[PDB]
Amino acid sequence: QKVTQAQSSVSMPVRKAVTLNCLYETSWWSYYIFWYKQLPSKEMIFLIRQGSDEQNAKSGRYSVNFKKAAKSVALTISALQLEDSAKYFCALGDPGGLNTDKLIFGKGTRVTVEPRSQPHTKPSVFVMKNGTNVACLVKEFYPKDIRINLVSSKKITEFDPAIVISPSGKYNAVKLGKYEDSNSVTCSVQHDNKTVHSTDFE
Amino acid sequence: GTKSVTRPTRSSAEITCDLTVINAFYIHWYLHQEGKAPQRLLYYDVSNSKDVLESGLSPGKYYTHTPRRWSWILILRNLIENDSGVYYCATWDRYKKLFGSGTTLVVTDKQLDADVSPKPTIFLPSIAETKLQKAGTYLCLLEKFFPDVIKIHWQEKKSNTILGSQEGNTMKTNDTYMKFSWLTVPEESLDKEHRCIVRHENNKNGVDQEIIFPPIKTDVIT
Ligand SMILES: *[C@@H]1O[C@H](CO)[C@@H](O[C@@H]2O[C@H](CO)[C@@H](O)[C@H](O)[C@H]2NC(C)=O)[C@H](O)[C@H]1NC(C)=O
Ligand code: NA
Ligand code: NA
Repeated sequence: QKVTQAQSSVSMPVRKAVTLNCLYETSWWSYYIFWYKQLPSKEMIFLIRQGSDEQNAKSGRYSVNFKKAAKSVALTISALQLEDSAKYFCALGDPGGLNTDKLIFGKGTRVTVEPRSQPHTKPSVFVMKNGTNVACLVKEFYPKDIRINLVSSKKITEFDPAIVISPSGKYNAVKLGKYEDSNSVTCSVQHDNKTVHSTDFE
Repeated sequence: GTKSVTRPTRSSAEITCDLTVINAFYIHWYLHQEGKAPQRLLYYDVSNSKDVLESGLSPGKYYTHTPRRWSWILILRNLIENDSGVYYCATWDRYKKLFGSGTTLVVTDKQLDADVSPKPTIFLPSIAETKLQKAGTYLCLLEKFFPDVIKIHWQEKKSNTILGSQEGNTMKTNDTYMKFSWLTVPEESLDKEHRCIVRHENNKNGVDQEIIFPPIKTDVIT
């Protein structure tokens, strides 16, 4: 028995739909297929079950396009929400339903839910400090493409910025570093053909 | 219930079952390693108090302990680096197979500092942000922690409501990790103190850390 999830990752915008493929090989006559969602916190949540002798499974925004001939159990996630971003696992029952039975899993497929297409939004830029540590905070920007620069002539260390989706559906960003000249460190951001300085707001 | 268990090679590890099961007959143990498919290693026969091992596994390596009724602990002997990964307990029906929260087992011989608990650094909102946007952002930086398994959330001092915070990804810093989380609070709540709660295996006394963010106080510029 084997289970194959060919796609490693998939990206679709909010309110739209994504289809996750899965192919299996089993000697068993009658069996069960299950779809799980794995959270970044590592929790394994059951989504939907599909039977060998059943029609096509449907449970809310989830559906299974079953083809017992080709042995294909593609999962479709309709009207995508931002919390749908997770790793999705396809599991084959051995055969399933009996209390001693194991599940044979696939390696899983990552789903990233993109924010909707929106008018371009210029961000506000702020600097926060603690000794040598300087954080640049970039609030509410659209599109995602940005260059964040902490202006220092004595850098100790710099980390990759963190870009996250904001509750309004745009982006927020934080870039941290350690600088010897921290008290005078300023921040500059290149975004949508404009340059936003933290000093602009001061 | 996402825990970590960090142990050296050649020692034993204990992995606790997180599921609340009524009338269990078989408790299944699954291993999920990064990039690999989750797979069952064994199952425990509740009625006969026996472990049923997958073909190829050595007896004695895995043992299901029952410290009390309808409570299970997976004991691993002779740990190796390749024993690391996420361990799950599972059963059929509430028929669907259901999984516990999962424990990240970290097997390492790395000679680390006695204190690998997340070390906090607090950031208070900039004067420009509170003036212009009638909101302040607090930032909590946690450094030099091991293993990477960590949870950060925010609450008000005399409240147990979880606040709407944001977070960066965990980043590796030499043999250790760092992570930061931030909270934007409106002007009206800037006069309240806030708590950044961090859950980590190696916190002092195994209790989660409570980092207090002092309230913003008014300052006259003379
Ligand atoms: C810089 O970071 C440190 C660490 O969080 C801050 O010092 C702590 O401040 C609180 C009060 O809110 C004290 O209870 C702690 O004892 C302090 N911890 C340590 C290790 O010193 C410090 O206040 C921050 N400085 C600025 C300007 O924000
Ligand atoms: Na028992
Ligand atoms: Na192994």
